[PDB]
Amino acid sequence: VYLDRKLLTLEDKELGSGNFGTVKKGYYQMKKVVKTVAVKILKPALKDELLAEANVMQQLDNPYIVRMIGICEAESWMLVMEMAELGPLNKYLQQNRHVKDKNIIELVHQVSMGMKYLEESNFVHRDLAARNVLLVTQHYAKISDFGLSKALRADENYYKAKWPVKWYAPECINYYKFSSKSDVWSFGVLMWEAFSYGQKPYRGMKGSEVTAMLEKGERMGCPAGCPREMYDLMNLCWTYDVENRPGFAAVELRLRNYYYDVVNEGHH
Ligand SMILES: COc1cc(Nc2ncc(F)c(Nc3ccc4c(n3)NC(=O)C(C)(C)O4)n2)cc(OC)c1OC
Repeated sequence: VYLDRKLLTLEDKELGSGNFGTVKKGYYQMKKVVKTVAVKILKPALKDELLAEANVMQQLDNPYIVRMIGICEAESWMLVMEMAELGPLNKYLQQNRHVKDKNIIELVHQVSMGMKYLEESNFVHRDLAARNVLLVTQHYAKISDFGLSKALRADENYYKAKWPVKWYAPECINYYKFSSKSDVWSFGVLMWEAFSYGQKPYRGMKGSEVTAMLEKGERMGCPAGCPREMYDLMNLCWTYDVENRPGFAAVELRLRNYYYDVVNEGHH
């Protein structure tokens, strides 16, 4: 998990900013090859957040989840991860409005596979949104930003807690309870975003207005050109009662089946 600072090269080209510090592009010398990396570089709390994030990613091993290369203490604390070259899913779709329907289904299904793995691993993401799905290629998506993520206790299926309200299930808002099912709810908002080509959900509404809207049984409308089968899945993800809402196993299967229908139809 601990990396050799001299084996790491940093570019001055920035990928993002925040109170934590900056994320920059770089290269790390592996056993024989050079690997392109994204490096989170810190500006006590911030450090322990970083180490907790690192410790979560250290446990995870999946094609559809950004990999950690390791960590590094030097000028600042550094978290070195594999680079997703195409950037965040929302910005991508905003900038490429001609991405096809089969292709969006393919990506969101890839996210359901990453999330199925995380459910199986008993981790809650807690920040699953299109901004946190990074593209390796136009046909290869990975889940990132595990800064809010939690390993679940062996005896509990939920974690008890500024919040991204628009992606949050009622039980999170009302009882501060975050489970894989509440991640499923975010996945539904994430789906809406992807079929809206990266538009913010609940446009023009404040967090409390959204809460009031959902409480009243109201949901976001079908995005233009979204297949009814995919909008149905969004709504199913938006099931108020945690206990009736599907888990990622069922969600991923629904998406898998439908993608193969669209893959089949294309050939016909
Ligand atoms: C090539 O263009 C881009 C590429 C990437 N690739 C990429 N791969 C793996 C990663 F771990 C990674 N991490 C990362 C990067 C930046 C960040 C954050 N994380 N976190 C943040 O809170 C904000 C969002 C503040 O800045 N980025 C991300 C882009 O934005 C996330 C982007 O657009 C600039």
